[PDB]
Amino acid sequence: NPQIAAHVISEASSKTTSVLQWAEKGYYTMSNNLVTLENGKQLTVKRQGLYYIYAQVTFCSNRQAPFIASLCLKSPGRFERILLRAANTHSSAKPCGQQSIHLGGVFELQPGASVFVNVTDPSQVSHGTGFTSFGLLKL
Amino acid sequence: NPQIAAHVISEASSKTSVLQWAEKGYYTMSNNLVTLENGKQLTVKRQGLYYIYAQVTFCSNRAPFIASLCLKSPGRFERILLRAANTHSSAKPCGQQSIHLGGVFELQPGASVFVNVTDPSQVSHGTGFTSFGLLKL
Amino acid sequence: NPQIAAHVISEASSKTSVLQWAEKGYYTMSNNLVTLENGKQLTVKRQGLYYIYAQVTFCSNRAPFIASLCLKSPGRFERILLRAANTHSSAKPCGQQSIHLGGVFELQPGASVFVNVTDPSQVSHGTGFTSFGLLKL
Amino acid sequence: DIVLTQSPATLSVSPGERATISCRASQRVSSSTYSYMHWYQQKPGQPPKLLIKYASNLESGVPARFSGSGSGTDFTLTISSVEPEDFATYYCQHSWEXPPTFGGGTKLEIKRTVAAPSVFIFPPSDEQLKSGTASVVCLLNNFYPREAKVQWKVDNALQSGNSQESVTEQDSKDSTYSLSSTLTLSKADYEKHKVYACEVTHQGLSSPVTKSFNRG
Amino acid sequence: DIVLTQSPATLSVSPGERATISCRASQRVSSSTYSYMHWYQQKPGQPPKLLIKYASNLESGVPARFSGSGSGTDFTLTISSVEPEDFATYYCQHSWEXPPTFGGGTKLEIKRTVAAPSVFIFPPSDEQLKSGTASVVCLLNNFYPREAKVQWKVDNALQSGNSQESVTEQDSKDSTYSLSSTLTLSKADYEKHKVYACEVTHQGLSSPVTKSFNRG
Amino acid sequence: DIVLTQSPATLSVSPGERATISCRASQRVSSSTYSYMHWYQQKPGQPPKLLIKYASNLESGVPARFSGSGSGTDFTLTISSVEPEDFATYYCQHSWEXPPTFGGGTKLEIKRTVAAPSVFIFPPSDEQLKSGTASVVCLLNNFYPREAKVQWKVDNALQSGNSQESVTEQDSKDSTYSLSSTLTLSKADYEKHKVYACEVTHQGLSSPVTKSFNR
Amino acid sequence: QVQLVQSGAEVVKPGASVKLSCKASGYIFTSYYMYWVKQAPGQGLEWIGEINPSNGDTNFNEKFKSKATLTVDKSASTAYMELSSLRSEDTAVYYCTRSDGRNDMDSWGQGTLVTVSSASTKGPSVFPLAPGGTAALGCLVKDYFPEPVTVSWNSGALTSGVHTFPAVLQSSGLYSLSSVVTVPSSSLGTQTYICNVNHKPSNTKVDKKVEPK
Amino acid sequence: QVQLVQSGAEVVKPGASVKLSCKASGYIFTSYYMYWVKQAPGGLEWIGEINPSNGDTNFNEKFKSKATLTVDKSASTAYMELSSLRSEDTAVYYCTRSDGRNDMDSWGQGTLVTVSSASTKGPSVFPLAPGGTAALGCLVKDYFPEPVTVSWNSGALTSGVHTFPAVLQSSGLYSLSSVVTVPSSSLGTQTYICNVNHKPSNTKVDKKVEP
Amino acid sequence: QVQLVQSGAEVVKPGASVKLSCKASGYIFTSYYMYWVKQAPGQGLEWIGEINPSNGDTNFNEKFKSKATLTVDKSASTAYMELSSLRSEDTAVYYCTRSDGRNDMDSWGQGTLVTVSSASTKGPSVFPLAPGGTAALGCLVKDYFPEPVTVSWNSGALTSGVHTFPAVLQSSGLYSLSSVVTVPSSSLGTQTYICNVNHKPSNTKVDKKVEP
Ligand SMILES: *[C@@H]1O[C@H](CO)[C@@H](O)[C@H](O)[C@H]1NC(C)=O
Ligand SMILES: *[C@@H]1O[C@H](CO)[C@@H](O)[C@H](O)[C@H]1NC(C)=O
Ligand SMILES: *[C@@H]1O[C@H](CO)[C@@H](O)[C@H](O)[C@H]1NC(C)=O
Repeated sequence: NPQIAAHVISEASSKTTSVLQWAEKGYYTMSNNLVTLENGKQLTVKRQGLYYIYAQVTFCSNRQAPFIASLCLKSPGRFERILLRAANTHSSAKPCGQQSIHLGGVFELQPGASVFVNVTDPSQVSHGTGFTSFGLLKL
Repeated sequence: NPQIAAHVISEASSKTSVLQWAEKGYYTMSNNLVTLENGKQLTVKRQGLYYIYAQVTFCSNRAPFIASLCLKSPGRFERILLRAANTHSSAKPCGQQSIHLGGVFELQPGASVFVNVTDPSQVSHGTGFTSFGLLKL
Repeated sequence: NPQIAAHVISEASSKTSVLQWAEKGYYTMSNNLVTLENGKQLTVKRQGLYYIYAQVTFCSNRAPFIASLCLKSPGRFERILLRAANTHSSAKPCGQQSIHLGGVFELQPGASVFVNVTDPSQVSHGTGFTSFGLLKL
Repeated sequence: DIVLTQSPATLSVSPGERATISCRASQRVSSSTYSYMHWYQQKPGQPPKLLIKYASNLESGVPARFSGSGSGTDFTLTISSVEPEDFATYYCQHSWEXPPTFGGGTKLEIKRTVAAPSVFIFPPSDEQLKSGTASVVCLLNNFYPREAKVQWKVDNALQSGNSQESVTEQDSKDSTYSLSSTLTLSKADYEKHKVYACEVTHQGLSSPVTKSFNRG
Repeated sequence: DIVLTQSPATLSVSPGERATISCRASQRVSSSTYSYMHWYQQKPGQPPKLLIKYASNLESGVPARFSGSGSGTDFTLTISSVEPEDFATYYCQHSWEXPPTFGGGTKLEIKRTVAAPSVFIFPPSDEQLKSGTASVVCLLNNFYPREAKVQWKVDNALQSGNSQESVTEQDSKDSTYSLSSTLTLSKADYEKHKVYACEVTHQGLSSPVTKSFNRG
Repeated sequence: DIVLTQSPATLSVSPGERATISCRASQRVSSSTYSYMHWYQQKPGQPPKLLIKYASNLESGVPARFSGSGSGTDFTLTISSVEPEDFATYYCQHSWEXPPTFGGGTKLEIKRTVAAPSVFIFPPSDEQLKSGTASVVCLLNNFYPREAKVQWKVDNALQSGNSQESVTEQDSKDSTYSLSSTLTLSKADYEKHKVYACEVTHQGLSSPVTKSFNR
Repeated sequence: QVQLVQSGAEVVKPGASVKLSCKASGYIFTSYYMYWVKQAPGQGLEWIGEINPSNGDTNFNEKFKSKATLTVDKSASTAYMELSSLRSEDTAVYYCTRSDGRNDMDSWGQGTLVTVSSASTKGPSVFPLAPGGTAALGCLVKDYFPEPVTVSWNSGALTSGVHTFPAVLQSSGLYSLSSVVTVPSSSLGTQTYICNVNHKPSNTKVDKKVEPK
Repeated sequence: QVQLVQSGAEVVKPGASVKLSCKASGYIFTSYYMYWVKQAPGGLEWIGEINPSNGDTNFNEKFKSKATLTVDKSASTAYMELSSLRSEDTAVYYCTRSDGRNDMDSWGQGTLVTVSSASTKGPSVFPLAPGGTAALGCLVKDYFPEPVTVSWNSGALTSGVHTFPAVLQSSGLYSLSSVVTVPSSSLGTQTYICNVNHKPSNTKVDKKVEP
Repeated sequence: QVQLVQSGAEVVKPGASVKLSCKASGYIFTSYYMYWVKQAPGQGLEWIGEINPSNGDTNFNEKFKSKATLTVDKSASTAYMELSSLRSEDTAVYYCTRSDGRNDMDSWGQGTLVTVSSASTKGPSVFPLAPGGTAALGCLVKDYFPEPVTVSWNSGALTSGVHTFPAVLQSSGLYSLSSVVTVPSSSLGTQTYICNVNHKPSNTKVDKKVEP
């Protein structure tokens, strides 16, 4: 059996949406077509089983409602659901202050399930090298 | 050999620095070779290498909030494996911040891991905010 | 095939932005297929997929504090794989904050990973606060 | 969200009878150690009261005649021997995930023998006609069980939906129900017709009873 | 950093001819869905203008004669039929990683037939000699292609390091270039020699042409 | 916490003799590259001084006659040839985990031949006794080695809890010890008894010596 | 004894807001999550959200996230829920309830009724429902707002055989109810029957004699 | 539509700083990253980027000590400050909007920054004195900064004129020639004068060029 | 050279606090962790805790977490240790010591003695210890506070065979020691023996003739 893993890099978007966008570029991972990055916004797995799923988000803001990042799951035939969430209060630094969140855990996925990351303010996400990323590996 | 993994969901308690957990919602408990015991610890039957993690969101106002992943092995005193420590927010009524801890450790048969915090009443228990798990490599 | 994993403990130093580590306390070093070299980097013998992580707790008083997981591969210039930031606390004498980084990467034989920070003198070294590790998938 | 469906909608029992009600969840709400299902009693005008927690644990102070059982998708509450204070509505609720949700309830009702309604019809008062409206009232008195059908007929034309019904709670002395149905017409519509009839169907009656008057 | 190497450095074409230019990256810039390579046009005095994004997508408003293709390390831009406004320099640019980098450019030049230069030499004015420096100017006029070698000789000694060249852009009417080479000496060094020669080598000339004068 | 046990408790050597002392840890304190065990010297009244770091590295400025070895649970410090300045107490210390802990120490003492004590007994002075206190002092003078049993008898009855001992450091000229045992009592306690005896047992003596007085 | 005491009933217009209180006693207020739960007319129970009184952290049902603001005053051991942008569909009894472990709901407030309606206060018209061996008669108590109305018969001297029905909300936005009594037919020319109808909100008191024909 | 308007040219001494501006209109300024790009008289180089929404920046390692990037959101303007200027900073500098931090889809007109020890100075003008065709010209020497303009017979004569790009001499001063080819026949019948203008020093020389 | 200089001795009552200082020179104060270490009378060494002078971050031995507060003043190159709720068991020498990499302890302060005691400053009572071929004699120097006492014999003319014992802390909370000398028995009628006792803390100087 092949190893199944993905690591994708953050991508900015002028688009109007809380869903973060990603790209297969730089020092990324995509071991085979058994995980795919779909529509720049979700990692989709072909095979059922246990996966370790993670995301890290750096954002730069000034401010208060927290900045919240959510790892979400869409399974075939099911409504979307939140798997993990992390918060950080906004910095007072000018012009903005950077803060980071890391999320990760083990979850059972169904064939064709997709995971994605949502945030309170996508325009505040830091996209400099290494700051923001999303991945998974099959156990 | 079976896959051995657990992922448990935070649970509030009126009781202790030790956080409580529950097998509910979108949890993982692959088999009886790992168990959630007394709502407070993950206990593994098999020796070996495990990736062990915890995620804690707390909501406080104003000394830091500290979360510790701890180990109790048979015949040994408990010990700290990992800790993360964040200053309190001044947001009102409280400000949310999150801690993530994780690393690879060798466990003995019957060892248990648990998570302690400086103030368990400040922990955020909304969906997905606080969780604890492990996987055997 | 043997399991391949390492977990090392932060070490203070007089010296550089590169953090130092040690194999002491409750560490992991499964075999010589991963080694801690010069107290500063984890070097792997075998190509393949690894999950690599670091967590850094720092204590500062108020430019952010930035931690970077870096890769030096044979015949290549060093590069950044992951970075995390946190603004400086305003607590006195200092306020603790933690950052956690981790992800899955392809490594080449003899590649080394290390962690750099904007001010290593502000890193917290108390038990469990700061650590670095990896595991081969 | 999770859906909880309770059965039966109404359970009729006497004091000294065993009562068992059930609660079916749209997904499993049990894991290794616990079931995240709880049960409550509620009377009209009062808050719910917790009876059983985590499927089978009697809440502190709750009498020993209450018990619960079940796992996965299916749970039951049993009252080993009903007492008069137990007639109430009972609710299950899970705590598996956000939001907690409740079932639609089971009414524990006082069982008695079938009784046919006494049926009465009331024309609108002259006071009320003067003011431009006619309320015609049909009264079904002291019947059991609760299920009854009232149809209004105006010169043999079946009416809808220009009527409203109201039902009392079980009477404290004879355990029966009473029901009013009120047909509302304008003065102009009312004066266009002669025969006003209320037709009542109920298992107590050998056939439907129709009570009526002629305007005049 | 990624290095982009474009070929050729200069491509000579006419209107109505197809032009294809290439761009080779020092590493792959393509993955499963996208190639992170873009193309630009720039004319002197103006900013670059985006033509093609992600290897093959025509930017909004860019004419249909532009197309792009390639993957991995190798990309091409094609103009299906050149038009007079297309003569310009073209750049490729990746967005694989930080920093984005550009190729060195390909100049799309107007093809015409070989034309020999007319060569002219100018002694320094007495007026400039009066100020203490001597500039001697060799002019190569209206030639094609651009490649031309100008060698200065002073009493038959080849000069080195003491001249500068400047070249015009292709003439709007005849598509030719002109070139100046200026030899600079002090009054003293200049007045110590007799014969000053400009030797010109160009493929238009059947052998090198030398223009010269004697100081006086 | 890690417990470090040093052996021996006291090591007796001459200048010009090799000394080796050992330190056993309750768990291993070595890994792939380093051993987290360090050694110090301390003299009375002065801070400890670092000698050897990470089991075997001579600290800068420390003389070459010092060396250390070992791994896992067991470490040794060796002085190749002792010099007079080396007489002191030595400690091992680990840095494996928090808290660092130290061994209980090894005293390097100056070896010399056995010498029996001269034993003397002093009644309480009259000056003291009329102020309501009676110290009786027994002196063991210039003996070696340091181990000595001093027993007090009042009318043939063994005393207990009412004496303290003090010992000198090795004498600079002859390397012996001396010891005082001081038995304290009230004026009244003292006047209720006649024979006060100090019995001394030491390997230098062929049998125990008793020095006593009356009244 | 653990006890939760809620604030009194509200009658408000659409677009209004209300702020409900829930005073806790008999336990450490900060040690338990407080839930708020809605129960509509003839209705089932719906969880609105929760507050941690220790820090003010909240979580909501998606259905109510726009409608409800939850706060506490630790010093007063009181939890508050503000409901905003009220519409008739928000008419319900609202409960606070203590949660043990955010699982079961082990102590409940008595409930606060919130009625939202564009109708204005209005006293009822009282119309007679005029009369085999048993006769029925009654009073039709029509077109009032808000609830409640009370009805007695012969100033409380007549209780046997009385049924006073739950009010029905008419599509006018006004309420109506009937009260009836059965009596021996043979009593219709000795006994007088008078319904005593009271609507406190409008200061309306009616004593209506109900007569044959 | 989408437009980026940059500030005017700078001519400064070594060790100075300049602060360049880039005014944006015709789109939501906060929704797109702004890049800055250098093009030296001799190749395109990316300097860095700013997120206008929050002022977050990332830099090319080559420019990190040199460039400071800010925005004023209220004014839809991005700024770049260049410090410790040296002659090697002489370049055209562009702002350009980026779509998704990938391609650069609209560009400012560019701002020329020239850094030099040299001081303003008008040119000396010297004749380049004259087959059937003859060449003559004007050598426009030792001026700073650029530009000069040359015309011939106050713009009566354009045909056959070639005015070459200036070269920077090792002195720090510019030089160029302007030449024209005419019939040898005409060298008696018509007079030839070059009109040199150098606005920075307000110098204007009219030079008759003859045998 | 690298130097740590600690503050003077403190003598204090149960319940008081003291704040000890440690001034660092000859190296970059902020580049090295400072440790504090306790050594109780007769005892070995116990690590109290650590501070990072660059930011004031601290970590403690659990045994001293409620006893010790560690601070620094960077501009003064000084580290400070505050001890509170002092009890007699806190009597010890307290050292600051620089740590290389939080491993070894490479440079040490001279130590600060902290004595915690009910007792008040007090000069000694001095009593004679009076009379084979060799006789022993001495002075019992009793019930003084704090340490130390100095003892010479015949104004330092008599040094041979002198033994001055280390003090014993008595159950009273005061110190006692004897100073003893051996001399020829035949000298006892002719030589005079005078102990010269000096207690610098109380300015007490007693000379006592010891006679048979
Ligand atoms: C994530 O954000 C999108 C809006 O861009 C929304 O449709 C979706 O519900 C969110 N998903 C979750 C689980 O919050
Ligand atoms: C965690 O907290 C519990 C008490 O709440 C305590 O007994 C235990 O020592 C703690 N464990 C560790 C390793 O800190
Ligand atoms: C990490 O820091 C060292 C110097 O301390 C530096 O040479 C190196 O470039 C840094 N590496 C990265 C990838 O930032």
